[PDB]
Amino acid sequence: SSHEVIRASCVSGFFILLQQQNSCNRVPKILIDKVKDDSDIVKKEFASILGQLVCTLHGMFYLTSSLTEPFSEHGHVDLFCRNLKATSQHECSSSQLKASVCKPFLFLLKKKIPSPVKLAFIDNLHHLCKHLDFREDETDVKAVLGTLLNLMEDPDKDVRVAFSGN
Amino acid sequence: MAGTSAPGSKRRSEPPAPRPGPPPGTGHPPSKRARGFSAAAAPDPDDPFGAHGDFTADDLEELDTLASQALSQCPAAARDVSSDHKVHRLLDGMSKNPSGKNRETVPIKDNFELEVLQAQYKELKEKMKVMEEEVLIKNGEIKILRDSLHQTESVLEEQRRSHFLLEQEKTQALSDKEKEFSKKLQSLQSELQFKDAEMNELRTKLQTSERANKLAAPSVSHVSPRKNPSVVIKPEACSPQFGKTSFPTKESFSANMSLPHPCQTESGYKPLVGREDSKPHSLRGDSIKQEEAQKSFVDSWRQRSNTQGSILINLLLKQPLIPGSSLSLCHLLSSSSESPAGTPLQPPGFGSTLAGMSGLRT
Amino acid sequence: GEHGLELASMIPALRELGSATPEEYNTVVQKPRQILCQFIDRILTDVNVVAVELVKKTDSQPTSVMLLDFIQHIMKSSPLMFVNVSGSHEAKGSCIEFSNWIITRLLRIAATPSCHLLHKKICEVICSLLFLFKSKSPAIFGVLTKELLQLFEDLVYLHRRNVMGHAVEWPVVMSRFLSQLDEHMGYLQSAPLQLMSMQNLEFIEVTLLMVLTRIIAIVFFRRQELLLWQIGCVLLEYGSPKIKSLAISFLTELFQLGGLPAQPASTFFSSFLELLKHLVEMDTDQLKLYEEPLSKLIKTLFPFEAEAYRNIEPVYLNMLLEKLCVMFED
Repeated sequence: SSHEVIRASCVSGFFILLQQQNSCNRVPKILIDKVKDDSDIVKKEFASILGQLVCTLHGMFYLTSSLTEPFSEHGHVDLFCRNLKATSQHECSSSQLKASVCKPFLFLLKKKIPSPVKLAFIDNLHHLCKHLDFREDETDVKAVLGTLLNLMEDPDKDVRVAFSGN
Repeated sequence: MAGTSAPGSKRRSEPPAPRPGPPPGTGHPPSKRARGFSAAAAPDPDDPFGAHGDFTADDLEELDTLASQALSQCPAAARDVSSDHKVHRLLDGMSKNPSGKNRETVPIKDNFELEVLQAQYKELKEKMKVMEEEVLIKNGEIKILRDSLHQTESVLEEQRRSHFLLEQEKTQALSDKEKEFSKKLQSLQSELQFKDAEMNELRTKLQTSERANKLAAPSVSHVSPRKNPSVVIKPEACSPQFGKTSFPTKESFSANMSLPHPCQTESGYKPLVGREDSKPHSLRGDSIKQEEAQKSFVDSWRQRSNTQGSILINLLLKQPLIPGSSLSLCHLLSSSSESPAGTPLQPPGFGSTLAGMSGLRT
Repeated sequence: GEHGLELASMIPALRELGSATPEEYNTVVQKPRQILCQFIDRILTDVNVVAVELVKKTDSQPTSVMLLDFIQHIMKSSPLMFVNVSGSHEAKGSCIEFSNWIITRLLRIAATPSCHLLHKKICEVICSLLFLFKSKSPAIFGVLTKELLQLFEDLVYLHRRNVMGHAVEWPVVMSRFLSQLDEHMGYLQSAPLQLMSMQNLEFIEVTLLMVLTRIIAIVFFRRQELLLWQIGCVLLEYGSPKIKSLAISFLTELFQLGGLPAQPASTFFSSFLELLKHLVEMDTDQLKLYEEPLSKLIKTLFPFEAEAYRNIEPVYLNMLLEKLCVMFED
């Protein structure tokens, strides 16, 4: 954590020093950061991967090009799926879903919040579950709990919850 | 005891060396066609028993390839095409004797490869009359290694499609895929024989390619492209070759649909979808290797196959509607575009298929 | 207009083909052909149906016929124009039938090279064969050829290239050297045709006692051919040519008289000899009886040992084969 968080922020600094150049260069480093698995903070490095895989949807030209490949690298990291590979990263991944949900007050709640019901589900499609609405439901219920649900996080959840289920 | 029958294997190779000293005789092989007629003396005499015997040359040993080696000696020089006919009586007689060795008890497997060596060496009509003989005598209810020899029968017809107008390809257009539905099947070499059967599907042209294929075979081949990595293993260069043959075989409809576009295609985009991702299962995996210098050529092969897949990347997008996907193959298409923009920069190659794929993946 | 400028600018190129003494004028017409390479990158590609498919492509074939006409000796613009000719219909995602016609254009010369066994003359038609040698680079640049040889393309004309290796002058052999090695670089294991042409190349290379540029290009082809030397071929054709190399092993003083690349290719052949040793053997004393002549050839290089050491390293590689064959079992 004195090195990887100093390197993931450096990867964020590589993401800061990015039009797409280091975003192409650290894409090789992020896909090979998955090779640095099998550690106690490897689930945190997978969290450092999956948040970068959540941030792989941000640039969405060469990083979303790396995203499903990183999800395949997460699948390469998935020798056998685990509950910490299922659950403890998920609210941390939903924390990244709670990151952009702070500035999610645009007039596209039928579109962008349904895209938030899709881009989160695309990461769940990167997780590739069949009950990916309902299997993520109790975690999202824990995540909408972790959301303040003052004015903007609530209806963005509940209408997407009305999208994913009844 | 001084030595076992490995000394006879040391003698059969020495008999093949006697066949090789016969192959070290000279040019054009009318005398060896007469030795093929002297083989036809034996080859007519095998089924002349028709009782508990075999073709004694094939029943002599297994590794002794004098049936090929004398035919290799018969490949001395072309004088003229009756050498490519004299062993035809040696061909179909032992083939009917191998057909009289039906169900392949313990010695009838090795016959068809000797026949394939007879098919590959020299047949003017010595394959075509053999194809006229095999039209009257063929049984295809095959097994594991027998799938390879059935592809050796498929190896014959494209080799028999050579002469001037191919002279029996329309007759081979009768010999169609009606028995070829036995894929999703035996192992990697048989899948390479299925890729050879796909090389036979990269053959039997517009006389029958607009009839037999219909884009439901390539989807069954897209199931085979799934099967080749999954229904067996140890196909590291083999499925790579099977893709490289499919790189020829998918491009075998290049001038066909770009003549009048008949093509019988029902599912014209299903096979191109999963195979291009299955390309990225090796080529983006080779772009995960991402080396510049080739290993020796196995890196250079799949990359040229990726350069062949670069044409295949330009292929479906130039006619059909790209990015009309449903699954995460479109998400893998960006990873294929990640494999593209890597390999496009890494090409230093033909700029036509480069810039087209630069607009196809993007 | 597009057909009419093709009836004007290619006619202006026919006015440029009216004078072939270029001096940067037909090269400016090659710069206009480079502009026509931009124009073939601009238009006259992926056009209407069979009439229009036969309209401008035959006119481009008529441009290719005039490109076939201006062979001697301007190979610089001709190889350049062949590149745009490769770039003509390739991006159209079509007209591979026109390439199959261009294959039949190449297959027309196959009968002509077969006719060269009966009667041949005309160094300008050998320059048209050298224009066809520029088409050999274009056949190397065809690149759907392994997709085309599934329909029995230039895999066939590899034998015509072997027939171009039959009628093989020091221009024509080096023409035969590259594209066959390029077709060897495409794939291997044709149906026993060129293994006959291999000893017809290899032993006749010892017969060719001059024309070092042909010899260097053959060693460049042997750089691919010793790379093509492998254990996935005809199970008996290899050992005979290996014995033919062992026959050639009695005379490698000309292989040293040829300065370096032939001796390097002979070292590559010695590397291929160890690669034949790296394969299975199935001929116990016959390998060793070939090896005793090879050890004599090793002693022959040890006899004239004043310059060579990679051959001695190939002999050390042969010693590495000999140490493998020294006492490995007991």
